[PDB]
Order: sequence, then structure tokens, then C-alpha cells
Amino acid sequence: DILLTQSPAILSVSPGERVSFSCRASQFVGSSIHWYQQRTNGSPRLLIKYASESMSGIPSRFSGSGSGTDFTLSINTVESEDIADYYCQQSHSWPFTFGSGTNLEVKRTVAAPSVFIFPPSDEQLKSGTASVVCLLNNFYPREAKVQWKVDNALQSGNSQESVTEQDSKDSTYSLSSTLTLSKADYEKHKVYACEVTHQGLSSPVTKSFNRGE
Amino acid sequence: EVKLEESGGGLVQPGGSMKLSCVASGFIFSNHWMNWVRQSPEKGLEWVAEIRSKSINSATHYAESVKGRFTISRDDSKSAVYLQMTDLRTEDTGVYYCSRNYYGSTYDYWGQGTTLTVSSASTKGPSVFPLAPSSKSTSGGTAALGCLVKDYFPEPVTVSWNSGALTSGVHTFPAVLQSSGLYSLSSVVTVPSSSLGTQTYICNVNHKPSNTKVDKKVEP
Repeated sequence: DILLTQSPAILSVSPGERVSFSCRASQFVGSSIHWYQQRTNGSPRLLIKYASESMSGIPSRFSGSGSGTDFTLSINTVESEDIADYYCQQSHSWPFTFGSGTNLEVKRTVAAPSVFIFPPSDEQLKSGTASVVCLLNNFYPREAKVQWKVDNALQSGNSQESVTEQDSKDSTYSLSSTLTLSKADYEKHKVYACEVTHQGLSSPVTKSFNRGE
Repeated sequence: EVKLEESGGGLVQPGGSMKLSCVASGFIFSNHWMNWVRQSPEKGLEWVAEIRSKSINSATHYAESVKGRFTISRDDSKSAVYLQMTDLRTEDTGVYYCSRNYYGSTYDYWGQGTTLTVSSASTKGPSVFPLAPSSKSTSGGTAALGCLVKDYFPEPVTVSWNSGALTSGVHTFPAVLQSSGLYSLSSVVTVPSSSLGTQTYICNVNHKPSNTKVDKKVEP
């Protein structure tokens, strides 16, 4: 079977720059290389067939070239909506095979998160569990640090984080940190605080609430 | 407009069976070659099976990894293609796309995918709690609110806002596997703080494998 190698797997470029994705075949595939785009939670979409024919409805900044074993997908001036995984596929020989994908990150200016904290709902509290949620919204770059303090005592082992994929509208990320306690432990303390550090914040940002106010 | 719409995904025990369906419109179904292509974090995009036209004996082809376990079939009178899976394995877990391949070249149209989970754990529907805005979720003229979708299995759940009328500013986080073995996620949205208490905000949670369809009004 023919292996398609897409390397690098990760590309990061500034907006308005030209980017090229590499696809190399372990065997001759002629010009029978097709390119797809897959946005987050979306379906693959055919961009270029047979190495270099863009499909109708595909913006002109997309192009492709190559023949034999070495193929390129280029975007001539990248915008944020181009953030996606990019896949090559060969139909020279059966079975048809896909590359492993290259992810496109589009850089942007530093953006500090907006920070929000959510007490556990009364509805959840009646079940014996308290989830406290801290949201870091629309920030860049991706690296951020979130610490929970409960009556100024730093929490450990009782929280989980989730991060979105980069946003194709504004090139940001968002993060949630969920602190889970029993209703018993929750009711034993007063001050619940989320403390956030990020390249875009000149000092750590704390959001907090007093249980029952 | 070409549309492919899959259905039938869900949870099945290792060694179990499950049949996926896909219904196509917008092209002459009986003239074309229908495919199933699956996707997983580990194996990427993987062609699974193809059934070609009735004119050439409706010939079926399978990836080596599913040969003998999967059967692809079609019903031209319904514009439907089916994938009968048997002797399922943990590594068959993934998203299964219905796709048209143009006579052995491009996969030129794709469905939205349906999700298969091969696991011995049980289906469990989610609990939905509001993430209520106050001043501690008011950053200037922007407020945040959301829904917490807790303790469910398997993936996926969909969350929409105001029945899909509210899409700007929505962030539905990837699920996290909890130590309990159950998933949990939150969906949030940022709105003008002036619209709190004057505009209604409802999250529409759907978790198909448990027939959960819950609408939660999120209030201050």
C-alpha cells in the first residue's frame, strides 16, 4: 500500500503569509494526489483534485503542484478561516490512502483571556456534588496557568481542564477548569477563587466568590 | 445541493454488531460509488468499504482491516447505503463518514459522520446544570454563561443555543474523561452584559445513545 507522508505535521504562520504543505508518496502516484480541508468538528472538504485542479467554490489562494512522489498544497496569503487540518489522498493505486494530516495554526497578536467563574448551581448541590467552573475566554497564545484556591489553600488533584481548538474566526483559544468537590467539602469553606496567568496579563488575574452570596 | 446524512452510530460491546445507514440526495444515486471512511485520533482517515453501481454487479470492496466482518450494501430505491459491522473491536471506535468516491478518484462528497464506540461500559445520559452569570462572570460589557453537561457515556453530545439561533461567541469544550469513566463537558457563550435578564438563553443538549434531549434555561 502507498504511504503518504505529511511533514511537518504542524505549521504555524502569520496572517497574510504564504504557506506550503508537503505530501510525499512512498511510491510513484503520477498526478493522482487530492487535497482536503477539515475544520474542527467538520467534515473533510475536497480542495484540489489530481495534484493541481482546484474544485469550483474553492478560493483562488489555494493551489497545488507536484508530480511523481512530491506534492505541495499552497495557500497564497493565509487568513484565520484557513485554520484546519489538511490531508492528502492518493488514487493512483488501490486501496486509496490518506496522509496523516498537517495542522495549520494562524498566529495573531497576544490576547489576554477574559476570566469568568461560576458557582455550582443549586440544582447540582442537591445531588451531593459541587462543580466550580473557571473560564478563560478567547486568549492567545495557548499557554495559560490556572490555580484553584479555597480559603487561600491551593487545590490539587481535584480539577480538570479542557481547551478548544484554535478559533478560525479570531485565532484564539478558550479553556475551562472545573473544580469538583463533594457537597460536604464544598459547604465547609467560604472563598472560592480562580487565579489565572497568561503572557497577556501584567499580573495574575483572580476571580472569586463567597459561597452563598 | 448534494447531501449525505448518516445515522445509527452509538455504543456496542466488543464483539457486537451494529448497522450504520446513510441517505443521499442531490445526485443520481444509482450511478455512483458509495463509501464508508472512518476517522480516529490514532489511525487518521481510513477508507473502510465501497459498493459500486448496480450496472457493474454492485461490487463491494473492503479494507483489509474489516474484510470478513463488515458488509456494505445499498438500496437505490431509498438512496441509502448501509454498513453492517460484526465482531467489532475496540480499535473500530471512531467517526464513520458516508462518502461518494468519483469512479475511483476523489472522495468528492462527505456526510457529517456518525460515531461508533466499542466498549464494555454502559450508556449513561447526562445531567445538565446551568453556569449562571453574575458579576463574577461579567468582564466589562461582556458576560459569560453556559451549561455543564455532566456524567455521560458514550460520546458524543451536541449542544446548541436558542435552538441554533445563537452561534456567535459559543464555545463547546472537548469532553474530558473523568476518573469515574464518565465524560463531562461545558458549553459557554459570551453575551452583552446588558442582555442579562432581558434576553432568554437556553442550551439544547442532545445525547443520542441515551435519548436525552434537554433544554436548560440559564438565568442570572
